[PDB]
Amino acid sequence: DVVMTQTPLSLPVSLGDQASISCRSSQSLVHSNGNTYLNWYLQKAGQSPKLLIYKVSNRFSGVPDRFSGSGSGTDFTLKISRVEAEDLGIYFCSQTTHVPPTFGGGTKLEIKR
Repeated sequence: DVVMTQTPLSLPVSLGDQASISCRSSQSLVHSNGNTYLNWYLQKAGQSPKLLIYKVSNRFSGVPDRFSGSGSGTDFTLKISRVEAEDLGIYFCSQTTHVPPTFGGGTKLEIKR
């Protein structure tokens, strides 16, 4: 199946810095029609699932411009302008190109000390 290199594992940043979660793939997640299939995820302690981007960069209806997704067909990253206190938590990503869909991710965004 298609592999996905998830990185980094941890992201000790400061409240105000920038972010860049990486989510690579073995092959291009581009379909014959030219459509891409990859989404991002974010979770806290025990709240409902959160979605920032569902299509490479396409943000969800409610996601501030602070969050941006981009990269090549074999590279996807979650960049954040200013990592605030709400951005903290756990991040993940997934693809909807192959079946079963391959899931991955786990970047721990915790503030340094």
